Amino acid sequence: VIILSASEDDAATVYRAAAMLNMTGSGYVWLVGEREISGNALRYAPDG
Amino acid sequence: DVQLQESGPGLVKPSQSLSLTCTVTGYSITSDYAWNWIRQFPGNKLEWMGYISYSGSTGYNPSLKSRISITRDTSKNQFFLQLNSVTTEDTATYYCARLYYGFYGMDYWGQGTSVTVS
Amino acid sequence: KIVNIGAVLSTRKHEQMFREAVNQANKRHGSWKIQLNATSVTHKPNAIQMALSVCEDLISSQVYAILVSHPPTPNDHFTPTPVSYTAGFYRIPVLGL
Amino acid sequence: LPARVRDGIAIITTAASDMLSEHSFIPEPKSSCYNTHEKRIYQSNMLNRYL
Amino acid sequence: IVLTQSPASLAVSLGQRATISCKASQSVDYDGNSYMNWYQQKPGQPPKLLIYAASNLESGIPARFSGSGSGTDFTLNIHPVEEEDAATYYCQQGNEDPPTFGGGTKLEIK
Ligand SMILES: *[C@@H]1O[C@H](CO)[C@@H](O)[C@H](O)[C@H]1NC(C)=O
Repeated sequence: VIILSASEDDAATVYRAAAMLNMTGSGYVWLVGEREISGNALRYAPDG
Repeated sequence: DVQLQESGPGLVKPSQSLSLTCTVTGYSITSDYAWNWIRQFPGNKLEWMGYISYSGSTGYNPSLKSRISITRDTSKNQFFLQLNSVTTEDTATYYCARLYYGFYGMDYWGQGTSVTVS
Repeated sequence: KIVNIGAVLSTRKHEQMFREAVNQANKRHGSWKIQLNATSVTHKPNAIQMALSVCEDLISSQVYAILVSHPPTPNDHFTPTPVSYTAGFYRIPVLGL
Repeated sequence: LPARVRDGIAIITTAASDMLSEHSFIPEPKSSCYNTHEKRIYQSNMLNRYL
Repeated sequence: IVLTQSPASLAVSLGQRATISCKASQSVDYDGNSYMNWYQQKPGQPPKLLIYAASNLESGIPARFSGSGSGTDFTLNIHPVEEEDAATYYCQQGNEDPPTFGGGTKLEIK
């Protein structure tokens, strides 16, 4: 479980890295903050 | 209820900056949502130029990296589109459509308006 | 003694809602001698512009509590900075909204 | 206090000379108080590098 | 890249299948979830998003327009076919700059 409420681009880059790699399966769950969920990091968002 | 209103010159001149204008009624431009500018062709071909986000992000085609801009004013809830370095071939239908910022929801498009160049 | 209370707002509709809110809260609480005059200041895009506006018409209005909202362009959040400056220079608190 | 201000101005002169050796250009100040420089921060940040 | 659609002059009756596929330039589908929306437009009104994520239907439409897709090939199907099925269909991707759009498929109910 990871957690960070920061700028959106860092969000987005983490999401891209977890997407290119195997960290969106059943087991890799985490929470997200307020504004990292609206924009590019919402396009790179996982399902869940 | 939120809706969009079009306005523009209607007949642009050669080597003249196209100045489009779109109004949002029922919500705010800075709070949420994003606004795209689309040039539909008569052959049912939507051609999107660029969009502005509520945080001040202008995402447009890389071919238009020096001859396009989107500005706005929050006191009157309005946003302008400036298209520079234009040519004769611009006859199309303008749409100031609205897509939720983050590629989420395509709810309110508008009506758009046809335009020719002469 | 009149208290002029200054509210930093972006559209006109916020100014009229602010001034009706003040009217309703004057009809709610005490109005015999504590009667507040709502004054509304628009957003200029410069912090020294804000300083100058809160100083040329508010600090001679004798403002007891400024009102501040988030900057239009979230690239640098320095709009409330000068106003907290000018409140705090005698240590008057700000109402961040 | 005169010693303090003398040391401060000497440090300022040393920093200015160090910048001039670093980049050899004079960062022009702002045109107006209402004209905030956003992309010119790097012009002054190098100054900070010697402060 | 100009996205390709198929077919373009089909003829679907009332009751049978109305499969309409389209191919993009690369794999639009990623991490299971598709990114190939389906828009149905009627000439005279602005277009509207009818199917989002290529596998989910928005709140307001009954379960008639279904479909799926992966990689390049994304397919939209209609079950059952009604009178309102005849419209203009555009499959569109919005992944990254430049998000090019699809062509145009004309469907007529017999
Ligand atoms: C993720 O797992 C799949 C299935 O085992 C495998 O093919 C793929 O290479 C893995 N990806 C990474 C980045 O390790």
